[PDB]
Amino acid sequence: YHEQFLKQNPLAVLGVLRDLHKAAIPLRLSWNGGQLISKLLAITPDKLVLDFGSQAEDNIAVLKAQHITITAETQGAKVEFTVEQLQQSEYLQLPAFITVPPPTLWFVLE
Repeated sequence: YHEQFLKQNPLAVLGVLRDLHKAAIPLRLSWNGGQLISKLLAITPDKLVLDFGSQAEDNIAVLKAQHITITAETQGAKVEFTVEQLQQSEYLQLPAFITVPPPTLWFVLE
């Protein structure tokens, strides 16, 4: 993507994630081997909580992947960032992924 759409400092990155959480649009988690549909359930300055996919084998694959690309788009605007690790946690009595904010984020307003 054009470098125009790059968010680099942690305040700007978190600001986009806050908007993404409130918009509550679907996310796509992609790794070397597959993809699944998720959602940003919760956000703090230190953590992201992501919904499990519907297929258990996808969630297991995503828990051992070493890089995960997260995408979300609506009305011509796309969010894209990569995290290095997801772990399994709990949220509202269901399993969930936990990760941490990326150091950079793409907010592509093409």
